[PDB]
Amino acid sequence: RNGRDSEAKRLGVKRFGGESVLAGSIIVRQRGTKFHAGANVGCGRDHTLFAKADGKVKFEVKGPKNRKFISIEAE
Amino acid sequence: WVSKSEIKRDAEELKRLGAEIVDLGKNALDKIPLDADLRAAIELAQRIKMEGRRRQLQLIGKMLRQRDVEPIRQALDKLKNRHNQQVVLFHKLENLRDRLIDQGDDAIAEVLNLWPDADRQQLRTLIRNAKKEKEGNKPPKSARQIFQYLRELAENEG
RNA sequence: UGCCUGGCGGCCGUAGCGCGGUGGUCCCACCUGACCCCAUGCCGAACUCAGAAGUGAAACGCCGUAGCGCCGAUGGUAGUGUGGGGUCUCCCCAUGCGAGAGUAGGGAACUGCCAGGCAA
RNA sequence: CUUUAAUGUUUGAUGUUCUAACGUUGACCCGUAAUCCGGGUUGCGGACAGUGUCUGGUGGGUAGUUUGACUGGGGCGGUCUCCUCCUAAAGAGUAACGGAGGAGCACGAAGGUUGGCUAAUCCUGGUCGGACAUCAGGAGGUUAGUGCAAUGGCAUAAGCCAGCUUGACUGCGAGCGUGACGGCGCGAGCAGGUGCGAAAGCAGGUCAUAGUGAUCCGGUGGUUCUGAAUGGAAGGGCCAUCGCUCAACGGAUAAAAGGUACUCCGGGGAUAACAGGCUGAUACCGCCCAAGAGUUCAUAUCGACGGCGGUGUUUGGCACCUCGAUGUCGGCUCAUCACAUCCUGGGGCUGAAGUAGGUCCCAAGGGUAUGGCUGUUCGCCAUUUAAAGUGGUACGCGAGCUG
RNA sequence: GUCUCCACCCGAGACUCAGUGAAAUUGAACUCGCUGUGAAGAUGCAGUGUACCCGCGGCAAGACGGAAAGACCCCGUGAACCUUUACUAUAGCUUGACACUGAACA
RNA sequence: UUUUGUAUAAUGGGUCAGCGACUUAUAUUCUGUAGCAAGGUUAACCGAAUAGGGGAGCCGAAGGGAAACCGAGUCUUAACUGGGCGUUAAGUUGCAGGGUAUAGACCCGAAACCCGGUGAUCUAGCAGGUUGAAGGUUGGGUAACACUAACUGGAGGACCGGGGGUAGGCCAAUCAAACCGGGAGAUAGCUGGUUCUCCCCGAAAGCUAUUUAGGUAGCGCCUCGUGAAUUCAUCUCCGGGGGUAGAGCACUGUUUCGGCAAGGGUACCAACCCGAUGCAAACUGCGAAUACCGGAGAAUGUUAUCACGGGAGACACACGGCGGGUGCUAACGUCCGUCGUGAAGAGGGAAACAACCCAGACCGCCAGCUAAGGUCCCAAAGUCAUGGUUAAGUGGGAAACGAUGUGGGAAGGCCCAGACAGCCAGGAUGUUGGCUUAGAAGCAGCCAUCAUUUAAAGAAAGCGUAAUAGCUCACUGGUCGAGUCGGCCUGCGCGGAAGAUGUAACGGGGCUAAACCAUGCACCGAAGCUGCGGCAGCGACGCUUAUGCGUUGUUGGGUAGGGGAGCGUUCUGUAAGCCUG
Repeated sequence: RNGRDSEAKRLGVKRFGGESVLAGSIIVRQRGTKFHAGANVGCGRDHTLFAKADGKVKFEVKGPKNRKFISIEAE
Repeated sequence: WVSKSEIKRDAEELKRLGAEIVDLGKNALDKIPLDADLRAAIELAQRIKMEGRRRQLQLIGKMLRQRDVEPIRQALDKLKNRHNQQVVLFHKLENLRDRLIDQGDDAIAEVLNLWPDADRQQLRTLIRNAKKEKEGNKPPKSARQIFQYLRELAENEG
């Protein structure tokens, strides 16, 4: 009766820290909001993170709930 | 729980009904209570051909999925019943003629039983003429006369 | 330059909670009326309008309280990449990394700028 | 011109008579001493019958085809698309006839902006009302809710309330992720004009992930784009939209059901009807625990419940070689070998005073029938003896014999 | 053993194509027996034992003997067969219209 | 040859000589080479003609868009900072070769379909009956007919035991349909073959889709050519993020203990829950080791990296290890992610055995070293040493169990106020019990489990009597006396370990150490390494600049597949030349 498996949505981190990426690149493909947006980072309707400018990615813990945020530094 | 096999069978039945109504002529469509949009779609399907016709038929079936079909089924059933009655009468006439040509008095007895007013002498003469035509490779004039006589007897009985 | 107060940021549970003391000198609240600005799926309950009469009840800021939460070593241990071995559905050897909890210890937050009362 | 009609014209239908066409396998005469055929007269029906085209169904009697793929032999059962969790081994992705499930909707609002708000888990008091209907307070801070089944995250709330609106708009869109590809998703920003807002700002749909169908072709509106000598028209192309359980869902036909042990061809130990070996849930033999039974006493004899050694004699799995062939089960002769010995010999034990014995060790040197029952391997019964023991050897031997 | 109740022999019916001086067969052989393994049962592999070379007459344990590109079974968007209320069409059938096919009349 | 995997008892071949397997035509794409060059080029045809004429015609030098239309720019838009496609490289004719599509299309092996005939002297057919109208006859009727009651002949074509005609039945004894000539050498996702040599490189049985599963298109991977950057790889440092192992219950479940215990029908079942206990692939308040990639870095690796074009092959993988799904944690059952082997690599050792251990062959040499494995012989090395174990062929199979086989470890108690066991003696008497008095009196049992003499005797442990009785033992005196008993760690052993062609579960000999534990020395031991010689591909430096190298280092296992380089024979010009009775 079981066995129906859906094709993977290709979820996970696409761009990591310490690497130069261009504007419009996708950093993480996640269903929820495991990682939130920070400086020079935008979040789409489907929780898709993208970079608003060229630079290096960085991860930082902030917020009362200790949530991880992604930022871009113009390096 | 609804079985996808049952769903597919129902879809096939709906598509068969759509094809049947499309094949049905103008008088049959007028008799059947078809809404304006469904009638227009059926006319468009008839006008078009090729894969377009089948896809329009599939659209008709999809519409029938939601629209009620009981009146349409009843109309089709009554029309098919009338057509089958006519075809059965024709088959009975043909079989009776064949039996008259083949056996003879045995079929004459059945003809008389079915229609007492039938003329035994005329039937015997026609059967003998048909046998002579068969022997002499003549046209089936006697067979056609027998068919006409049987049709007249059936009409008189009805 | 210090006791303090309000706002804006970093770190954001060593930073936070329970207990006692302290403050109306600046600032903060309650409060009188709301008929007039505004507001309730009813109500000045909440927000807001002119005042500050009075006080610090409650909140709020500071100190001590380790009582709790929390962080936190060192070692050991489970585990694990590499090659091998054995009484090989398990374990051991040499090597690299290495746990969680607990443990010594810490803990009443700290820190940058602007504006105001007091003493300078 | 609706409703009227003598009068001059046209055919259509019904009914009566005639035959001049037609039929005459009706007769007579002639080529012809010619049952065929042709030429003439006549009777009988006669515009009928039939003749060629179209029009209706009947139509396997007849012709061309079809009935998909996967499966612990096969048949049979079950699946064919998308999405959430684990299988799936901490980048990503990852199959199985795996384990749980949901979807082929819906919203002109449940969408956008702006301005505000935040449940249960329980207790306390109260008419129905009590464990739980509603109200006020309290530990409480998302475990409530977040339209769907589920995943994540949602407190800055993506959750709830309220004024206004359609940005769910128009042509794009550098770049990025994904996939072989088609294609899909995100995407800063450009030009026009809109909704909210004093503004920075948001609005290119639903907090996201399923609600899906490409291509060819048809309807609708436009486009003089073209328009085959000219001007048109017709026809063709372009755009937007409406059309598929084309669910066999990357979609061979608009169109298709049974078997053939009457079969043929090419292939298959990818795959079987039988045979060795690898395997051991189950079954068989022996033993430990063995409560206790056995007058009593666990072992003269059994020995509940579990546990441990040998056998592969049936049920359990690959076929690793056998479809360029392994002819299966009965029977007749030959059987060798192991003793877990039927007795035959040497022996120990007692509930063995002796035959009798029951149990156990060694001992294969010896032998281990005849009839009813089935083609049977096997199994029961009767008569004697010391007995009528078991196995494997391709469930032996049809290259020893018998169908 | 007349005959039944059938069974067995001595001689015929009923039916029954060895024949060339051949044959199936042949990759090559100086072609032993057991144990273990081996794409799993060894004339040919590892160990071990036996055996003078080659003929003649018998036995048949083996050389997965030969006689059929399975006579078992399945596969093929292969063929053919038949069955039909499977698809597409046809012979024949019957309905009416159109010319052959008319003339007088109500 | 098919299968990942072959002599295997999966296929095939008797030998010899000859015959034979990718050619050719039409268009297209690409590589080498020759001319011309913004031109090249001819076709048919003419042509005393492989010459010449013939520019008809064909391709680019400019394209975009479906087109109109525009133009070094064009296409959707009112047009974009726009985006799609153009210029900043030069096209053509031939030749030779690598592919694609159609023609037989590398070749062979089918059934079967259609067209016109040979068809019946073999055979199926006039055998036979029946169904059965046709003719006649007899019989009622009628002047006579029709019809009907019975007999006969049997149409019909069949029913019955050469695209047709008449029991894979017959038409040449395998015909529900033969042969001949042709479509047609039909087609086949199928079987088999594909013939000379040398050198270099040299993968996979994987992903997507398939009226689709042994096949095919793209990707994945391999080869050749072009172009291009520390291009890429190992490792060090630096940046990250998992929810995997571990650990744990913050949350969701799950089994139990004791309860609060709604609810249910108060000695009785029980929800939401509390603390603990374990567990969770579908739990993570915590969280690794590995791995992922990104930035820097010395070193090495023939640029081992990337993009494009031509050509492939393959698109059935099996075993072992590692963490798993399913099967019974059983497989040489099946499916997953990764490394190795083989497939694509032989070697040496494990006796032989693809998957077990060591180890990647250029060739040659009568040289040595060495890996795994061995050093008593077969068969080469120690009958080697050091401190121990084995009395059982353990080594040379097997497990729970029982144990005076043996050497040690921690130790307990008793111990010349003479330890245990030996040698001489006692174990007397109410306790014939009330109790089931049948006699159990201790010797089967309710029962007290007491009581004087005491160096010493229990109202009772065995043997032994129907019970009595009698013989031992609990404890006790005389002599000797020094060691004695039970359990565990125990390494090595014992029975459990009995089966069938002939020993066979050490290879054998045969070993009491020639078996095992730990060390050493050296030796043997591969195609691994080195010692010498020879051939070939490769980048360079020094000449040569087309080829020789002074040379360096490096490579040379190889299926399929790809690239490069060569030899054998027939014929044509060379060649009216050369050899040759």
